[PDB]
Amino acid sequence: HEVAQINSIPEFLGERWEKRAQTNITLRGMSTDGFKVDVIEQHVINVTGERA
Amino acid sequence: EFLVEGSTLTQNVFLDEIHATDWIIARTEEEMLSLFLNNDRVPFTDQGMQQLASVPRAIMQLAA
Repeated sequence: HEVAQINSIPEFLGERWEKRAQTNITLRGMSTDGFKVDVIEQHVINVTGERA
Repeated sequence: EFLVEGSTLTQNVFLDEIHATDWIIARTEEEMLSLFLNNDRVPFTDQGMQQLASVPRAIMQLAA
């Protein structure tokens, strides 16, 4: 999706300024999973007219 | 010259009262059939239960 700002952070490691850089990289992607679930496959309906 | 007594079947059961209820039934059945065929699946929960209830709640509105 985006690459972010790039900083420079030299650090005194092992008797020597060690050059370094760091950034943030962000991806973007859908989700996958799966769970077992139950389903309807028939119906039933009752209709009455109260007062004929 | 015209029809008389309104095509009764019992003391006070007129023919149109039967015809209208039969129409309501035969309409709800068709609409229920046209609902399993459009959507893939109807889950077995309240979410799917109200989805099936949506058909009579529209047929009654269309009948009133």
